[PDB]
Formats: sequence, structure tokens, C-alpha cells
Amino acid sequence: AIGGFGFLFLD
Amino acid sequence: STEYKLVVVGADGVGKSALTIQLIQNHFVDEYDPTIEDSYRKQVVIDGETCLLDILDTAGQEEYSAMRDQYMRTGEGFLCVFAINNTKSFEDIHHYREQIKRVKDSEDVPMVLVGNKCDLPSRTVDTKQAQDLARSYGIPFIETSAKTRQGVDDAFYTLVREIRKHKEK
Ligand SMILES: Nc1nc2c(ncn2[C@@H]2O[C@H](COP(=O)(O)OP(=O)(O)O)[C@@H](O)[C@H]2O)c(=O)[nH]1
Ligand SMILES: [Mg+2]
Repeated sequence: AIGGFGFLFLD
Repeated sequence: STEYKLVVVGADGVGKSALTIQLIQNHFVDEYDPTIEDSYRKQVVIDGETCLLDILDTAGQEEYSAMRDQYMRTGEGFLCVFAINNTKSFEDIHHYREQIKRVKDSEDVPMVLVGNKCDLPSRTVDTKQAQDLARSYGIPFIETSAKTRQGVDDAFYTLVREIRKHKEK
């Protein structure tokens, strides 16, 4: 869950 | 040869897949499934050095992907792509950049801002606005066309150059 989005669902 | 892990990020429809295919296979595709995320390996000589560029062409993904996760750990440089005829894709750029800084846990990540579709006449994102943003980040800005191939090698070559300079520091 690294934001901001940006790439979606980046965990 | 020397290996470089590159990642191409940007809004859906900016031309990430078209730019990568133009670099790898020397052809322009009018249509490439927007949901497909894959990795490519471009073999090219840069500044005398034989480079093996492993490039992740990103797409929206909810479920865990071992390939995406590998690039999250090992990705050395990022092309942040917007389309010059899409102000919304330009607005996303700062979010892609802030997220990349958090992924690498670093304020200095090799990156190049790419303004794609420069062959189109109905420009809505000013070159000055993109050059100003790239200046504020301390990164290069390159205008490209996956259609004509203009700037494609420059975008990827420049990113490899940026990763080389970061590794020197
Ligand atoms: N005119 C023009 N169209 C492009 C260019 N690059 C991509 N496209 C088109 O833009 C659309 C989206 O491209 P695609 O590579 O799928 O984008 P992605 O979602 O970022 O992978 C497609 O219709 C492409 O043919 C370019 O430089 N010029
Ligand atoms: Mg794509």
C-alpha cells in the first residue's frame, strides 16, 4: 500500500 | 555485458507498451492490451559498454505479481511517462515520482520524464511546463514518439546514463 497513486496496489 | 533494471510507469494509454515494443522490436503497434504487464530484455551498446536492459512495461495489477515484486526490489531507474495531449497523465507524474521515492526509500532515484506522442498536433501539455517540472526534480526530460521512434533511444539511453552516474556517487 505504498502511495500516492501512482501505481495502483503497490505493496 | 552489464545488466540494468528499468521500469516504465505512467497513466493507462500514454504509450508505455508502444515505446517499449518500438525499442525492442523496432515496430510501432496501434493496439497492445492495456492490462498486460511484462518484462523485456533489450541488448544494445551504450557508451561502448554492452548493456542488457531488463524493462518492466507496467499495467494496473491488484493481485500479487512475483515479476512486479522483483522490479520493486531491484528496479534501478524509472521512465515516468505522460502523453503531451493528455493533461491528466501529466498531473499523475508527481504522484508516480513521490511513490518511486518511497519504493526505493530514497530521495535520489534515477529517473527521466518522458512526454510521449510528440508526433500529434493537438498538444495540451506545454513543453515548458514539463521542462520546469523536470528541472524542479533535477532530472532529464525527453519528448518521444513511439510512432516515429523520435526520442525513444534517447529516453532509454539517458535513463541508463542516470543509473550509471547514481552508481558512481
Ligand atoms: N500518435 C501516437 N500514438 C501513440 C504513441 N504511442 C502510443 N500511441 C497510441 O496510444 C494508445 C495507447 O498506447 P499503449 O502503448 O497501449 O499505452 P500504455 O497503456 O501506456 O501501454 C494506442 O492506441 C497507441 O497506438 C505515439 O507516440 N504517437
Ligand atoms: Mg501497456
